This record gives sequence, structure tokens and C-alpha cells, in this order.
Amino acid sequence: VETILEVNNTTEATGLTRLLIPVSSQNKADELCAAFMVDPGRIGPWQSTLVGQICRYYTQWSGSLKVTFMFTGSFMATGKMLVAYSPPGSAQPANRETAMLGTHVIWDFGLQSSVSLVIPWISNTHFRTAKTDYYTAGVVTLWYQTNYVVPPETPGEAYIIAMGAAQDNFTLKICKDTDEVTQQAVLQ
Amino acid sequence: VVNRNGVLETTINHFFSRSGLVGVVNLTDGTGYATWDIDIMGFVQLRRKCEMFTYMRFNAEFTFVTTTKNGEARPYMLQYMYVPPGAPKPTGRDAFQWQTATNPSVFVKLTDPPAQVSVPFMSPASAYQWFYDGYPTFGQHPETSNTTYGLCPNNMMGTFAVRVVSREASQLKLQTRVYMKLKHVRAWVPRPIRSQPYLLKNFPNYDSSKITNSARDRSSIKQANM
Amino acid sequence: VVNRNGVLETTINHFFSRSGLVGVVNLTDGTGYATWDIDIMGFVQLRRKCEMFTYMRFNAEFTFVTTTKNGEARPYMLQYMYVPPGAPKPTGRDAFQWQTATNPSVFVKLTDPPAQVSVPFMSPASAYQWFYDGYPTFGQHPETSNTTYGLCPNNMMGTFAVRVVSREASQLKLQTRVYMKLKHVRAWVPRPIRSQPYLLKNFPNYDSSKITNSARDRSSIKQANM
Amino acid sequence: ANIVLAYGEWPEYCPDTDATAVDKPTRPDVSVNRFYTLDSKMWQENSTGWYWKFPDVLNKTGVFGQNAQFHYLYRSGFCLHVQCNASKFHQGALLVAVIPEFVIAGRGSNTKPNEAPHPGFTTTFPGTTGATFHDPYVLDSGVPLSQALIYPHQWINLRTNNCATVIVPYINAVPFDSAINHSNFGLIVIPVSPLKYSSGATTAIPITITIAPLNSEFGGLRQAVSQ
Amino acid sequence: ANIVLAYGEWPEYCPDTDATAVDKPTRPDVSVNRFYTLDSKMWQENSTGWYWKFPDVLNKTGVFGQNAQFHYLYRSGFCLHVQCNASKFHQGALLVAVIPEFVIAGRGSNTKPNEAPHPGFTTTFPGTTGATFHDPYVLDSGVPLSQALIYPHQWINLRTNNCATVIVPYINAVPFDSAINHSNFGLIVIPVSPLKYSSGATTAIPITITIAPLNSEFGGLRQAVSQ
Repeated sequence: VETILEVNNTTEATGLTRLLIPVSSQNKADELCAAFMVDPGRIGPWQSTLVGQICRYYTQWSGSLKVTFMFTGSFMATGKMLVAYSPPGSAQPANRETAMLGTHVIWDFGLQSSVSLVIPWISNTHFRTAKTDYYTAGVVTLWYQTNYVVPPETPGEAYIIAMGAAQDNFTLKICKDTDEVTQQAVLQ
Repeated sequence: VVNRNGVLETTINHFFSRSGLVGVVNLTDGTGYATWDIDIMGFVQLRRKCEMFTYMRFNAEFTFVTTTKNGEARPYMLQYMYVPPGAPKPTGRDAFQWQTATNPSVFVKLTDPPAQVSVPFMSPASAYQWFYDGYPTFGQHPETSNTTYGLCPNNMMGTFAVRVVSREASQLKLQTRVYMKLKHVRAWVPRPIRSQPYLLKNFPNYDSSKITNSARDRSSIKQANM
Repeated sequence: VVNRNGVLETTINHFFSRSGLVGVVNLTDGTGYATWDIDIMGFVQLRRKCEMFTYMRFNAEFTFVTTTKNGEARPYMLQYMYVPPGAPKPTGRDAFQWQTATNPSVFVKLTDPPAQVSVPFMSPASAYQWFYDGYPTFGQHPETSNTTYGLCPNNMMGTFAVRVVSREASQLKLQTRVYMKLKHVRAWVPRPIRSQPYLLKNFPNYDSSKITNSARDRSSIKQANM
Repeated sequence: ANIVLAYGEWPEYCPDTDATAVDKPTRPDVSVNRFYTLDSKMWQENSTGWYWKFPDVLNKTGVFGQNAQFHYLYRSGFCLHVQCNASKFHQGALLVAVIPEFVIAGRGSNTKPNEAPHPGFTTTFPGTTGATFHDPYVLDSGVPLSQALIYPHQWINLRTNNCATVIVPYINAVPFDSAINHSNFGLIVIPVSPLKYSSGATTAIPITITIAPLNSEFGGLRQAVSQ
Repeated sequence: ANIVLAYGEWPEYCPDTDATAVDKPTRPDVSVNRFYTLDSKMWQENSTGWYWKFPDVLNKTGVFGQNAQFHYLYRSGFCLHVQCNASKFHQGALLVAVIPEFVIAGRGSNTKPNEAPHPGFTTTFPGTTGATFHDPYVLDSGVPLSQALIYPHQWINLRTNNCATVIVPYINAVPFDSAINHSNFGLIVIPVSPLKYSSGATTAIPITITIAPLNSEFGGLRQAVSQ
């Protein structure tokens, strides 16, 4: 089941704004919007989703993942984005020319509001361990493909909501106690 | 790709069938008996797992592990009694309740392996539910000191009493830990898994002045550190 | 000559199916708990046997034998917990980790027979390998203080914690020995059996300034003494 | 002489029922499955031996190297050919062997792992030029040389032959692997019997290595990383 | 809108009966047959147009580039996708066309070929960034723009669509060719109708190009040369 990612997990954002990725008009071209790690049990955005919470109850995971992006703006605004998954091997890509060499989707705004990116499980072992170096699966990046274009008398800022989930081939291995509860006394 | 990975570990029964700490009862034997109200949302590890669903129906297995303050295991006899709702509660170490004639009981030594019994589904409703939105009474429901807003009277299952079977005071400080395992489980209506720290055993209260973020903060949205 | 001598004893399964000392954990209970990183190349007798092959896949059986300093066997309760990678590590003798609700645990008395459990093949790869020629990371790999050249992250299997289940400090100095037996074994790529003395648990280092000959010296090549 | 098939198995593509990562791999198969020649080594009267860690010797040469450092997952087998010739009046012998998972050991007497010596990166992953043996007797790893005949191997006996060829499949615990982080096997050449001749004979004896990566598969395409 | 199949023909591998060079070609086919995105161009109120010479735009990017500059002979088809979007209150139109053998003409009035002006190398083979038109009206070649509809082409009319896609096969007089010396075709984008909007509308309109080299063949493997 798809569930929202806390991609804006910074100090400035608090409350619901932690779930909104801002998108405005640029003037420097090929700019980067967002980036995050694709390990579901790692600390970060995935900590706010259901599949991440369940993966925190197990030691090893396998299979593909899915991230859906939903654009929220006026009917009149439009644009294009490049959503790129890059398998491990180097730091996060520094430009769209490097980022487009991996797996990616080009997404334009229209009647359909959302797009889907499938992270396809490119690994060497049949399983990966949720931070138990030889793991981590790569990085997802989101770049301006063309721009955010709007007519006059319309706000120049809009938002995008990301929603993460597992796939048909997903599976988990070795149950364990999670690390998101705390004990100090006996009444709670 | 002809995948053969295995998904049997992900079922509800295998997720819930493992003993976990449920209760701790302290006895002084200096009163001579101890009692415990059976309620299993006192420890957070099992509570978080059980509150991922709205309705849950299962049988249980209860294990009792009793020790002393220093940890010794001197040979004594203990009586474990289960007192269902309505039945009289024991009043002394020698009262007439301890001659259990209809109530179930287990006599066990401190030197014996931990005691283990089986318990069925005992609710007047069709399932145990951890979330009950309402009050168990027609009334006025005052707006200042409310309480009784999450009673769920379908979940009240009696008490557990423990005593030292002896002629007189044994001067033993005992501590018995109660571990519960769920068997033959069914569940309904999954819910979000709690992110806020627990504060009360029977209420879902959280500190509003101190809300914890569901994701750890990172420096910028353009990095991948946190 | 019609030979009937028997060769069944020479198989891999019969060669590897015998318990051997794998770990020793010391507890003071003066902290109140002890931990051990599961890694079985700490003792040379099993290490030499296991390193005759490159790849090995098996199930295991773990036996725990706990005693005191003087060797007495006073009756106490101990908790053995297995903490897989990622799970929180216990922080005190009474912390919230010890109410194991998803983790496996064994409660056992010091007066009981040694505890014995079964363990499956738990590696994300297809086999355990003792020799991994490479680094588990893209980077610079400095040329002075290298390390991380033989990590083999496919072999990291969590920790083992042991505590005394008691109200307070028991003042017991305990020592628990962990013996492992291999079952249902398969092996690949035999290698030379080590001739040099071992120096480190996780590295194949040897003393180059003191190399031992693989055969004992004799006076002349024309005698047959050594 | 003959040709050694390591463990009696030919190299092959990773089949169904044995793969985990789900995407179409690339198979160049003509521009990567070919013979590459390295620069040779001068065999002298006191040479100790040389080794090459193999999924990095070709990691920077040709279309194979470009594929290896563009893709994240790799898998293939190899064909190894070592050449060394001398006259009929020369004498010597070389052992050529393939060691899967050839982990190089540090040389020192420090019993505390925190400050124990370790080989540097180049000594572990020499590249195209290889490295020379410090202690051939203990195989630079604490295990004897005499038992290296358990590995697939050949001898170059100067009175018998002048070539050594080994065909080796893919050996690993996972179907695919990273070619920048893991060296699947090493190739060792050691002169157990020293080189001898007489005055007037050629003193410059070279030893050359030629390799062919059969049945090459790459996957997980992204940007080019080599370190 | 729709998709234009140039001359109504799909790209394909060079068949029997049509080949001349005798050796096995390489077909990577997954790491070269993919979509590459270039850096975009700022469409302004007086932009004249841009062009890209195609068997050199990708000549330095990725596994395709490595194959192209390692092999001496090349052959493939292409899929071209130009993107440009604006609001519903913007207006304009762009012609996107594919010109086989797009030879750029020198601009000058010298009638003696010895001292006549000629385009420099970069203007002829711009690479990944392209070049801008000096005289879009005469197509920078002495032939009119109006008749460029004879070539396979599409329009981006801002009130109708925002993408233009052309699928083009291999056009040449020889089955194989050198990708460093010959550019088989060029891609031109020209705003015949200027871009107009009103105050408060976005002034930054980008134009982006994405290409996919279908059915890639390379042959004549040697060292890597790129000039």
C-alpha cells in the first residue's frame, strides 16, 4: 500500500510541510529538485512510510520498490521532470547529464496527476541487510527536465507529494525487535 | 526470473507467535500475597505490535518465571490462582479463597521450570479490540475529567493472584514475570504504527508540547545523509 | 583382493559433525550483562578445519555451558538473547530490550543441563565464505592503514547477550562456553591447510620474521630419521 | 602439453533459476571476448614469482574495461595462457596456478588487530603490471606452496613445453558481482626450480600473459566509476 | 500528436546480401539502445534555431560513445524526441526536421575556391551543445526553409502539443560508415513563429532533446580514436 514519504525531513520544515516538495520556476536550467536514498530501513524519508516500518521488524529484504509522484498545482501550470534511480558505485550524481545514464522516467504534467518510478532491484546477493558498505541500493534524484511554466495571475510555487511502496517480488527475512520503541519504566 | 525466495515468515501467525514480557508481579511475603490485573498494554514492545490492527482474535499461552531479589532459587511452594470477574479476591495468605474448588490454580516450586498454561479466547464479543470509540454507559459524560472514554468492557478478564503455600511468613521477596504468546491468530483493519512515545497504559495520550518527527532531520533536501 | 574396509567415515558430514569450542563469554554481575559478537574464527582447532574450503553452507547447533569461577552450580535464572543485525543492544540488566517480543530467547538455570538450540543457514549470499578478496565499498582504500580488505559483509550475523534474571545485583562471576556443531554441510573449492601460526581472528597475517618449516629438519638427505 | 579445464566445467551465462537482479544484461561478446596481452616480466636467477588479481587486470583496457566500469554487476569466465621459451640448453620450471579468492596476508608479528600491519591497496589489486612475491614459500598468505597443486595448475618445464593454458569458469557465492570491489581469483607464476644456463646463452628470458574473458555479462548500467 | 516514421521504414541490422566487410560485428543492444538527454536551450524572443549533427552528439557519452570511438565502422537508426512546454496563454510554433547529409555552407562572396570562406570544424560538428543558425531563412545552406517539409518533420505548436518524435532508419550509400568522420544526418529546430506572452507569464522556456540509438552495430575493432 502506497504511503507518504517525509522527503522534506529538514529542520526548517515542521508539521505537514515535511511531506511537500516545492516546485517553482527556475532560470538556470537543468536544475536539481530532490534526492534521497532508496534503503527502506535506513533513517530518512522512508522512516515515515508503512513499508519502512515493517522492514524495520526484519533483518533482510529483497525485491523491487515503487515511488509515485503526485503534482499539486493549478490546472494551468505545466512542466516536465526527470526521475532517476542510480545503482551504487559513486556519490550522488552532480548533473542531469550524469543522472540520466541510470534508470529514469521523464514525466510531464497533465490530466493524470501522478507518475510512477519502479526501482528494479539490481543487486548481487539475493537479499540485502537494513544496516546490520556491501548494501544500500543507490539513490533517487529528481531534476527539472524543462521548467515550471504558468500564465499571469497564478501562483509561482506548487508542491509534489511522494508515496512509496513495495512490489510483487518483495520479501523479508529473519524477524527481530524494532528500534523505534523506548522503555524507561512500567506504566506506558 | 524464476524467483524462489520464500514468504511464509511474513504471515500474521509467525509474526505474533513468540513469547514476550507482559507482566511483572512483586511479592514481599513479609500481606503474604500479590495480585495483578490482567492487562497486556503495560510494555511497549508487544503493545506496538498488537496495535497495528483494530480487531484481533487469538488463543494464548502464559508462562510464569519467578525469582528472588538476589536471584536465588530456594525450594518453596507457590500457588498461582486465576480469579475471573465477579469471584472473590483473596484477602490473606490463609483465607478461604485459596482452597480453589472451581477456580483454576497451579502449584509450582521455585526450583521447577517456569510454569506454562494455555488460555482460550474469552471475550463476550467476537474479537478483542484495542480501540473502542465511545463510553460504556448512558449518562452525562462530563467535559473536564472524562475517563471511561476507552473502557471497552469486552476486554476485562479478571485478576491473577500469587501466594507462598506455607504455615507462616516465609520472609521471601519474590518477583514473577508473565510472558504471553499468541496462537491461532486472526486480525482485522490494519492501522498506522505508532510514532509518538507512550505515556499511559490504557489511553493513547501523547506529549503535544514535545512531538517527535517521524523521520530524522537532514541538512538539505538535495543531500542523501539522513 | 576383495577389500571390505569402509570409507563412510571420510565424508564431509562426518568430518564436520562434532561440537567444538567456539566462544567464551565472561559476566561479572557485580553492568549486569555480557555480550559476544558471533564470530567463530577465534579458536584454532575449528578454524583450521573450516578453512580447508573456500565456500561452506550448513545448518548449526549451538550448546551453552555456563559455570562460575570456582565451578559451583548455584540455582539462578539466566536469559540468553540473540540480537540480529539492526536490533537494539541491551543497555542494562533491566532495560526494555530484555522483554524480548520478536527476538528469540532461552531462560535456563545454572543447575540445568547445557542449553541446546538449532540455527539455520542465514546468509544473504548462497554460502558462507571465509576468504573474500576485496573491499565492501567504492572508495580510495588507503595504502597505509588498510583494514576492510577482508570484511565479507555476507557473514555478519548479530550478537549474543546473556544476563541474570534477578531483582538486583547477584554478585556472580559467570563464564559461558559456546560450542557449535555443523549439520547438513556442503563445501566448495578445497585449499591448502594452514602451516603458519595464527595471529589475528579476522586476518590471515603471519610472522614473516619467524616462518616455520612445513617439515621437521633432519641431519642429511641420505638418512631416514625425520 | 594439454589444456586444463578448471574443475572440469566450461564457463557459461548465468541461467534462469539462478539470477536475482531483474533487468536485461548486456553481452558484447566479440569486443570483450578476445585475447589481451600484458607486458612481460624478466625471469632472472633469483626471481620469486608474480601474481595478477584478475577482475582488475583488464579493468582499464579496451571495451571490456569500459563495460566493467560503466556497469555495476559483472560475471564471466576466463582463458589464461602463459608463455615462456628458452633454448634446449636452458633448464628450469615454473608453477602456474589459479587461486580463487586469493587473499593476501599482512607480514608482521602484531597480535592486536588495531595496529596490525595490512597490505596497501596496490599490493592487493596490482592492476596490469602485477606484484612480486615476498615469501613464495608460504604463498604470501601463511599456507604452504607445496599444496597449491590442489588448485587448477600447470607446469612450464623448459625441457618439455613453453606454454600453460587454463580454462576457468565463474567461481563465486553470488551469481553477479562488482568487478571494481571484488577480485574473483588470482593467477600466480612461481619459479620453484631456478633458471640456469651457460655462458653464450641468452640471458633475457621473458614471461608473458595473455587472457580471454569468455561469456561476459554486465548489468546495472549507470555512470562510469572506476574506484 | 503522432509519431513520424521517416520514409515509412523501421531501422534494422545490416542483412546478408548487403554487407561487405567480413568479420563479426558487436551488438551491445541494451547499454547503447537507450535514451540520452542533452542540456536544454533557452527559447527567447529572437532565437533563430539550433542544429545537432547526430553521429557525433552521442560520440562522447556512455557505452555508445565508447563503442563508437573503439570501433571503426558503425551503423544504426535513431529515435528523436524534442520537448518544449508553455502555459495556455503562450503562443508560438517550432519546426523540427531531420536533414540527411546536412552540409553547412560557408557565408561569403568569394568566387575563387582557393581563398573562399569555410565553416570551422566545431560549426560543422558541434557535438553535444549544438550550434545556432546564422540565416535560418536559407537553412544556412543556400536552400529555402519553406521546402524543408520535404524532409521528415514535425511541428510543436504551443496551443496543440508539446512533443515531437521522429523514428529514422539508417540512410547512407554504404552499409557501414565511420562515426568520427561522417555525420549521417542533422536535426534542426527553428522557431518560424516567434514566442509571445504577457506580463506575469514565465519568461524561461526551455527546449530539450532526447535520443535513442536503435539497432546499433559496430565493427572493425582496434584502439580507441576519437579525432
